[PDB]
Amino acid sequence: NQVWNIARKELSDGLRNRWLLAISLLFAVLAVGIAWLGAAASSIPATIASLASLATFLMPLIALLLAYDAIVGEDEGGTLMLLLTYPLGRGQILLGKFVGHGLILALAVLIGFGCAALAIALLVEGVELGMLFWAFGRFMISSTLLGWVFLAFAYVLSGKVNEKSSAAGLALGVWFLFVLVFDLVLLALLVLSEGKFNPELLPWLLLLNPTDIYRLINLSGFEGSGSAMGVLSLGADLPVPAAVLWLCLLAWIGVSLLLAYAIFRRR
Amino acid sequence: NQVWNIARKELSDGLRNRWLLAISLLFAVLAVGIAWLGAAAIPATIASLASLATFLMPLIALLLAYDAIVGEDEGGTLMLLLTYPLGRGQILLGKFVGHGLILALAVLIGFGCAALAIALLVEGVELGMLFWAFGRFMISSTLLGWVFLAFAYVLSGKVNEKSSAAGLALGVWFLFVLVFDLVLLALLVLSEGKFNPELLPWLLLLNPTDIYRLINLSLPVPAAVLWLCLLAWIGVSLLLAYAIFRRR
Amino acid sequence: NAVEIQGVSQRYGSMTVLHDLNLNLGEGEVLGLFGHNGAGKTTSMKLILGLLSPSEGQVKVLGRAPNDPQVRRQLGYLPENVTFYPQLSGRETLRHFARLKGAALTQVDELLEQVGLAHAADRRVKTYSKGMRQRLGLAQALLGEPRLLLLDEPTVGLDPIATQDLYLLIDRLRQRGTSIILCSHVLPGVEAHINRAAILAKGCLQAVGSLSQLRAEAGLPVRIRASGISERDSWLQRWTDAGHSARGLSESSIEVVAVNGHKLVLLRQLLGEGEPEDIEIHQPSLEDLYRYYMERAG
Amino acid sequence: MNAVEIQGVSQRYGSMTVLHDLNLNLGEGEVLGLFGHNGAGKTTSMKLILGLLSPSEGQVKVLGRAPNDPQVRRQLGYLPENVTFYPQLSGRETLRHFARLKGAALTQVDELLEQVGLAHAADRRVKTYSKGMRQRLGLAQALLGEPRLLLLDEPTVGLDPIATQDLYLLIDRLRQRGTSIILCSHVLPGVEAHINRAAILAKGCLQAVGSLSQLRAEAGLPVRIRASGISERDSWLQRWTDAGHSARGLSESSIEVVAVNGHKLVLLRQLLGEGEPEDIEIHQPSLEDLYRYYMERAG
Amino acid sequence: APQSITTLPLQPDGENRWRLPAGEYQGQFTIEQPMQLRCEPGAVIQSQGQGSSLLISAPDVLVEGCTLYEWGSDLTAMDSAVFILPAAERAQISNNRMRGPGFGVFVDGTRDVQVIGNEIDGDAGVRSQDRGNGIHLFAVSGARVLHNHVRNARDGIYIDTSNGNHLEGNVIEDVRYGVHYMFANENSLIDNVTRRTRTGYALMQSRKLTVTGNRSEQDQNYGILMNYITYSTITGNFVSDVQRGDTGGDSMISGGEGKALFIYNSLFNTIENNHFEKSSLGIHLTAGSEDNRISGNAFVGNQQQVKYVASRTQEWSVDGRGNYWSDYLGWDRNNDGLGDIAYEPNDNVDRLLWLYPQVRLLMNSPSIEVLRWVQRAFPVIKSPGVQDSHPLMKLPTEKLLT
Ligand SMILES: [Mg+2]
Repeated sequence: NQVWNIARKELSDGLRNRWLLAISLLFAVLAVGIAWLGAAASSIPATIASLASLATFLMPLIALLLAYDAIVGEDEGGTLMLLLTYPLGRGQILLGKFVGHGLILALAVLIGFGCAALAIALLVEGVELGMLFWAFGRFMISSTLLGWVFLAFAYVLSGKVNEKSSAAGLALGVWFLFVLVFDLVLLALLVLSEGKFNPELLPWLLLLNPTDIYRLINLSGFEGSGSAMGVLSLGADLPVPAAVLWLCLLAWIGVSLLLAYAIFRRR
Repeated sequence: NQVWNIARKELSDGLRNRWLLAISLLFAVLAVGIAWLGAAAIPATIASLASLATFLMPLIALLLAYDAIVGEDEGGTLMLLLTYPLGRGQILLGKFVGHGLILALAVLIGFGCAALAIALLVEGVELGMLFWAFGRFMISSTLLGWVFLAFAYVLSGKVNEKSSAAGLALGVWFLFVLVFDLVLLALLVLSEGKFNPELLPWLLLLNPTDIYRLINLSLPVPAAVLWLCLLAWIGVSLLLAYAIFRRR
Repeated sequence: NAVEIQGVSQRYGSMTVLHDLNLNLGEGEVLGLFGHNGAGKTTSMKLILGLLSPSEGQVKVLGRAPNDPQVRRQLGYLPENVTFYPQLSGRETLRHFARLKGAALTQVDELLEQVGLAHAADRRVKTYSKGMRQRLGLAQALLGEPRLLLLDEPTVGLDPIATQDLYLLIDRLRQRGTSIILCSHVLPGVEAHINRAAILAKGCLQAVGSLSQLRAEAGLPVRIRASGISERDSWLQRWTDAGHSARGLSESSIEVVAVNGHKLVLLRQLLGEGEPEDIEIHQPSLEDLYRYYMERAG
Repeated sequence: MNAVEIQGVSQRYGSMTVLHDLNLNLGEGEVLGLFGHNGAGKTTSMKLILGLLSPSEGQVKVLGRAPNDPQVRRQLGYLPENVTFYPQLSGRETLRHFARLKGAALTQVDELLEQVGLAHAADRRVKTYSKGMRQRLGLAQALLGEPRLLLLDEPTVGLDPIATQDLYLLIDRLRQRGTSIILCSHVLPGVEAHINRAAILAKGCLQAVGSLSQLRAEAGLPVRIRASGISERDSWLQRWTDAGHSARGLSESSIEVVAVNGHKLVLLRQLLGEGEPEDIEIHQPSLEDLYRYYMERAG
Repeated sequence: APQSITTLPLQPDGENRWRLPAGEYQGQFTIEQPMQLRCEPGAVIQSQGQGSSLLISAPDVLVEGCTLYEWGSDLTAMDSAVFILPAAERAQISNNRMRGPGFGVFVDGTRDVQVIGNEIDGDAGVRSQDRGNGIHLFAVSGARVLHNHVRNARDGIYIDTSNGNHLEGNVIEDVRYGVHYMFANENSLIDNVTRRTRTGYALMQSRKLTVTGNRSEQDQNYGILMNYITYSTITGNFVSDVQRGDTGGDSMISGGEGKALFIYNSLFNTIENNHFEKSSLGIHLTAGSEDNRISGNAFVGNQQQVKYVASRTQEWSVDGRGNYWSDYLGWDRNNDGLGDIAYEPNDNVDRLLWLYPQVRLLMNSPSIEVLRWVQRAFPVIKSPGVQDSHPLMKLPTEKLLT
């Protein structure tokens, strides 16, 4: 298939990016360090909310470092106009780049949360291996989905621009807006209104931010204290169950990938 | 003098940089937004403004001048400019004048609207103390920016490609702002038997971000030693940049 | 009959940037498109590749549709400037393009030696020169026996030993039966290797045909210059007897502007009486023919 | 008054000598072409004429002075290859910047913007310029002041053949005034009508220097006589084989003769005496074929 | 040393009730008989500067309306103004003016003594080390000291081992200590005002006592100092603007930066509804004093709210209702009085400053501003502190500012 033949390139091109392997080893040496501090203090709801905050800062960062120059990095490099004269479509050199960069994020977090689990089962004596495999299995198949959102965000902001220097400004703008501005805009809207703006609409604004849907999935069972949540204490007021929160994370992929394909179809 | 004829280029080229004007606007809003929450909610707000200009004035200086030498070598104009009646000293010092007056203006839009938000929202601020504490603030924020300007000329002349210049410009910003003081705290809270804490006021002089805060927080040395140590960080690193630029 | 463009008048933005070009290309010829870098030449280049839709007209590449996958395995496109993938190697870039076009993987090791790039194989493309990337750009164009090359300036940034060897590689493929289109701007030198030129200007295809036809359909003076002649005083007049102006520009740079209507009587005068030193029948080159047809259009 | 007197230089980097015993003498109004590979044979000899390097075992005398004087570089244009100027600056402000550095008057900026054909795209950014549009800007700074030496390193890359012929028409207007220039090019067909004397040089040494009439006379290269239907191809193929010239047996009605141009005075007498000359083309061995010979003469 | 009968008292009523007319007197005086003597307002009983001026040795003596001047200063021989013997049970000392360099009211061994409404101006020139006590109480059970005005004495109202007694509504200005407590088990004090004092309330080793409604305006370096108090009740105290300074002698306390409340080894006590305002430290909690009911206070305007140099967690909310904090940047979605997120008053970098004072040079650094945000993002590095779930949104002490 042609979707795999161009996925095999990006799997062998993203792994030679030295800027990726710096901040993917930084994801590995911090997830061991958080899980070691979570082992010496024993607690359990504090080492889950800190790992989910660690992957909030880094799994959008590895996704936007990969794919900000996926379309516009090939357009000004000349090899995009060449690729359309090969037996391909615009839907195959985008979904193929999504499969190729998606297996890197599926491997950058299997390295990261894989050694984080081995720094718990070999550190915390008498831990429940069934509870460890289930909690860190929920971390693996949902930090990819957060990574695949910002991967699909980067194809939107690469097809729209026509210069790679302006794509790096938008990819830094999307990383700043969704991670640590929307968490601060929602905080400043709650502080300055003292919680009396809207008592029913404000928990639904967490679904307009995929880093907040990511944090609400992993903090489902291990709630614990309220200050470990912070802004995410609004998530107890959400009447939706846990299964739709998986589906709103997949809908953030599929809407922002069909938008990524409709932009690229009129490139 | 041809040190000014190449300085008028860098004013006209630096003020049209889209990356600089985004950060310099973000520097001027946050200097108002700290002054908004420090007057309605003056040494308490000039210390929080010092922590702001320690974050962004190294970042503004490294965004201007990381591609000053190696960005011209990749563009080919550096090889063209040496065949003109121009020494290698006048290109570097003329870029330092041209990039220097940009962030000497970026603190006048940065703190010119921050001191306006203090002098018009306290109503009795006693502005004779304001124009000497902010006059010492705008001068010392330019000299901090001129260090990281001269730091950017050192790493630009050493590298051969524009991609590895930004990899070093990010590394100097991490090391001199928030890695040197984190290893100062780790030398305190983890070592106490072989770390004299009286020695630590002299190691604050090895960091131009640290000397920047010490002349906005007024200590075994006087004030005048710290002004002559901040200017020594400019004059050594510019002489180091001139020694690197003569070996291309 | 490889490329049969008929009646195409491409409109975009209601501007009509191409108009009514009837460009039939034979099955062994080497055509040359010689417009500017504006919307006349590069629009007709995108029509043959199939990545543009011909409004009001039909483009038939190899007897079929231009965007079919069965004919797009038989094309080869060398673009203008392709800094390909700086972190990939030389073999892995060409094996990537071999998997996409359906070519056999045994062609990659015998194309990195056919093009002079076996010393730089398994080395990264960031360590390549501009000429070495044009060598790599040619290597994916000859991938899997293409029946239609389409080279858009293949000899820029390239040494003249490799440039002369590239046109011999072009002349090997012309005898094999593969039509080549040379969209170029390095017009001195390309006139020895093309079969038919196609000068298009302001959208309208002005002139097409071989080099013998473009000199026949356009009266141009042959420019004989004899630098370093033995005798010069009688050579100002003995050629001017049939209306050929003995115009000079230096101490001895007499560029006699002839009329191309009296070629019998000047050579029987020269070889019947008097010994020559260096006769120079200088045909009207591709710069002078292009400067006539572009001037005729405006 | 020779402009460039490269007098026995020997430039080395470490132990390797990248340029050995180069001995050039460019005249006062000659246009010389430094032809060769992109390695250290040609691109270091271009830098010794500039003030960029120093002769490790010789001396260069550009315009009768040392190459690093400020009086030399005020009358020395240099267009480099693959140049990309400051993209946020405008086209007029880039020339107004370069006129202030060379000491040229600011009234020469608008003359040279009209002269290279950049009047319409002036006051627009360099980022919205083409490749050939930047070559017009890079040529325009080389003509600043009154230059007496130009080093046009690849001037016609990405330029249209009207603008390419506009550039060489500006060269013959310039070299009549007395500005002796230097080409460092690779498009060898086309430059040969304007190169006064070629300077084909190998990896290390200097292979050949002199005019095109001296290179064709010294290097014995065969003339490329092409015809189309004089009398008949098959009746004319036998004649050059007894006279010692190669007659290629092409397909139909075409006579390609590779003659050795030592006998071509009398070889054309029998060709004229039996038929009409109505379509002939005698081509001298070009600079593309001469450079291929001198690379095989050493290497 | 004469007696009270050696004066000229005119009897108004015949139930051992006397009335001294206006006019000065001289020397010490001694009451040996139960005489309920009153005085005219011009009765300036001025001693010569030695001895206890009005010694009382008889039970049930209602001293009223006197004006005492210039008694002794021998603190070792305890030259008081009003000396009250242990046999002088149920003495009433009502509405008196005192000016002299020794003890104002020295009582010892007494029961049900009443020291009401007096004005005791201590000294002006002595260095607050030999001025003598204002109202000294030495092991009295039943006493009622109410609404006096002690100024410029040494350590204010000193109380030593006195069990059951009330201190209601008395104003204490410019003294060393405001109210001193030494082993006074099961005591009580209501609505007292202490102004400009080098320690507002000394609570040393006294259990089971009630400290309610008291005010401390602009005192120095210690607002309410509690040492080893158990089963107490701290309800409604208003501690305002404890500025820095020094006591000048540094005998039993040290110099401080200004602490509105300093809890030293107090195990069980209810600290509710208080108001700690505009000091440098709102509350200092030592490591030995843990697990006591601290809920409902108002920590407004303090430069640092809690100082807690420990790593043990300390919940500060009984029955789900917490304290009002001025820097609490929280919201209230479900419209109750409580906030929705918990409030940690201390970071990890706020306790490195207490452990190591050289971090004060690094306190303006961006790395410290990074480390304040890393704790808010990564709660594994947050040391277990002095948080309270459900803090208050509004001021609970809306009445204490009047
Ligand atoms: Mg609530």
